[PDB]
Amino acid sequence: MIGLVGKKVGMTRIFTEDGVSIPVTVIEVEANRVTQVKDLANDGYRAIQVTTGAKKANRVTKPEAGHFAKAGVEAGRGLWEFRLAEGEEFTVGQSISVELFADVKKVDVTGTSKGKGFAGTVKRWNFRTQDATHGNSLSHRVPGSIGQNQTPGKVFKGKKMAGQMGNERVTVQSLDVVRVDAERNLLLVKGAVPGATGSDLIVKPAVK
Amino acid sequence: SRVAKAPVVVPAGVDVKINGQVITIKGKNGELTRTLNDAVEVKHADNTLTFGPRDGYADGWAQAGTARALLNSMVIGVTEGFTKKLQLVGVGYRAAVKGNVINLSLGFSHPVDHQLPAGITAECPTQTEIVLKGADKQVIGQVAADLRAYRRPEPYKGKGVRYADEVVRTKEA
Amino acid sequence: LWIARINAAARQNGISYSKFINGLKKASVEIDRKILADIAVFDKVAFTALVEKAKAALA
Amino acid sequence: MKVRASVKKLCRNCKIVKRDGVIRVICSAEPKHKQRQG
Amino acid sequence: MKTFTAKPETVKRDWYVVDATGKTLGRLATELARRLRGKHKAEYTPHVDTGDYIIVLNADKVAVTGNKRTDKVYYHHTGHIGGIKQATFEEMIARRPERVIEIAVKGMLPKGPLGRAMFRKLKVYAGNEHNHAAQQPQVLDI
RNA sequence: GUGAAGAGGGAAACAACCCAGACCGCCAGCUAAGGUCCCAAAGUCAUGGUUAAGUGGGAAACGAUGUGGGAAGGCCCAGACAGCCGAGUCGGCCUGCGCGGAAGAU
RNA sequence: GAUGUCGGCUCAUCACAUCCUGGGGCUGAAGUAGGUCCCAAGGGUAUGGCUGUUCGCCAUUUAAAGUGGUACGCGAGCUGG
RNA sequence: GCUGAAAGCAUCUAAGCACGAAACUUGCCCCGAGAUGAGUUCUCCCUGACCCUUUAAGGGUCCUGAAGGAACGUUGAAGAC
Repeated sequence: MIGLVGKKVGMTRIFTEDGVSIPVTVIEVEANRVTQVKDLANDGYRAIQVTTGAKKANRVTKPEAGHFAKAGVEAGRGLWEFRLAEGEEFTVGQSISVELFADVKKVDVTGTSKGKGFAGTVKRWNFRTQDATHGNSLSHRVPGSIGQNQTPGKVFKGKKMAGQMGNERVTVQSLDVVRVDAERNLLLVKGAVPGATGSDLIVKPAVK
Repeated sequence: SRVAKAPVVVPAGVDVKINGQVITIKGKNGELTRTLNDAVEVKHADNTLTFGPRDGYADGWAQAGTARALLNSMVIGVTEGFTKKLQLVGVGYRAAVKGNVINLSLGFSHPVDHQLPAGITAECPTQTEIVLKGADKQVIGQVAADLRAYRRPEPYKGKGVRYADEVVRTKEA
Repeated sequence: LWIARINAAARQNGISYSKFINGLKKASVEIDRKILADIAVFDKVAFTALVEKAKAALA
Repeated sequence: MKVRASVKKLCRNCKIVKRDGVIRVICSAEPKHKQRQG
Repeated sequence: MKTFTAKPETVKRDWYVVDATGKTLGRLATELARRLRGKHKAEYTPHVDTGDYIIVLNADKVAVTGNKRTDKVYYHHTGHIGGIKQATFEEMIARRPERVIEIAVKGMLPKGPLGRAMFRKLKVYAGNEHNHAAQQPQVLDI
């Protein structure tokens, strides 16, 4: 089925009455508001679009204001879509809350990872370092050979080298749902999820 | 050729319909339809069907023979029918029938169930016998082979699922 | 280039290049490929007349 | 089964067949007489 | 006088429609290529385009002889080491039926900018319905 | 005999192979070797046969009821060959075209 | 009127005549374990003592410690026994 | 393996039908319309007068300057620029 959009708050622990500590991640999941319903006769596929959050009125351009005003909702801090299955239906203006996950056991979480900038082969691809003594000359953390010889006489596409690391989309799968709280808008999952404190997350029911 | 040069008689009470290359045969035991290869001519005079080659094809006679055999089998099946018998040998081996499912215990660690297709009936006189009744020779044979394949006979004692009139050889270690 | 244009022109009237040239040889016409192509493009009634003469010769 | 470039009849109960472009020998008495040309 | 040469600013072109049910692939592709290039007009000029527009219907029903439905293999390479890939005629008809005729015709045209420009006048559909009735095409029996 | 000291056409690309020996100009015609479905000039020519392997478009000793043509043998309505009545069947020789043997590194 | 070469280190890529894992036929295949052949290239395929050594012998592990091509791969990437 | 003739028998095959592996196509994750074959959907903004000539997807004078963007400043768990 569909999922929701939340924000990353931090990490803590839960003690159990039988003497166990569970490391959990705290996600704040406010209400999600339906802005558009896309169907098969006019668009070609079945999906819904949702918004969440709040945004100041002096930073909202006129096209965005019109798009929100046609639906009849206030402005949020983004727009996302979720594909619909066979037998699911929603209406424009409707609100969806965290209690959708009341009976779910496991979830999949998607986010954006922390950035590291330019990185080398030791850090990016786990290459092994050469000797530190015994006569080495300016070649300690360098990669080494990158090809064979006259045959083929080039470097193959996809070779592992240095460059940008981090700051991209990452999914993590099959995480237990430790707690759902509706009066507070809280979801506590077990483990860790990609991103930093104060970032947008997408939470879905497990696919496997 | 020598097989296609013998007409097939239609006993009283059997209806035959011919439309292009499609043939339908109906009678007391039921209904059977088929489509023939595009090299044969079939003619119905008063009480018999005759098969022959068309023109412009290089393998008419073999196809005619095959078609003759097929229609003879259909004619027999639409009135009398066909039967198959299966036997079980071993210790702790048995079979039972409910509705259209045969449950077999054959020395495994899990149950084995087999779901019959449409048009075949099954029964068990004793715990160690199966009888299959039907109107289609090919389907009855396929079901018998399927049932056999679960636990084939072995050459040191003979345990397994076998045919009624099959001789199974044995050798010594 | 001239030969290709002549082939195209003759196939619309209903004959092929080789047969057309054979018919002209048997009828004793002595026009060449340059003039033939020029006429095929700029005047079509005369080309039909030539094709008819070649067909009569072949028949 | 025997994979050989020379396939023959070894006893009187053997038969030679052509299946799917391949020549084979099948015996109804001895399982050791089964041959395939390849 | 000098020999005649055609001019792209004044050239006539026409729209034709063809059906491909039960027809041999290569013996259809030859005619398509010939009429796309324009070898059927007395104004043929090697350095100009003089052809016509052709619509092709029912591309999922071409015919091949022999055992080619299962034994004809299409190859390609992805540019990465080890990236050789293949498909069969049946699989092509099941996934992308138009690509078959398109490849056949593309192999039979001149190589260069002008051949690429000639290829753009070919419309191939998998069904029996086009949406080009505003151009009024004429039926062509090949 | 050719190249060296020789250009032009064919063999995909290819000094020594096949055709053929360039004084200069032409928006004329006939041919050689090799070719005429599209890339690319010219027969989707006419008559009679063979191959089903994409053989054509890589290769042996040897093995096989693949399929055309030819000349002779044994048995056969005095009921033959296969199986439990009714028209043929059995084994060799010469010859045309195909099948298997057939595994390599961007 | 110059194409630096044995072993080691770092980094690889291909073939199949398959070392392990997968699917099968025969067995002088009772079971557990084996022998021989057919299909199959997705992934994975040791640390040390001696010697400059590739190899090799030895000690203790592992499901297994495959055979070959790439200027006997790789010094404008390192070392220099 | 089932049914079945050429070859009155037999036969997994020639006409029909069913199973069958980490190899093949999908199912999982990431990029992706410069896909020049440049795609689809929702929202927003612009509604004045004249002259010339070789007469057409023509050149020029006054009035007007929207949606939005960019530049500057205080900065970031984003970054060699």
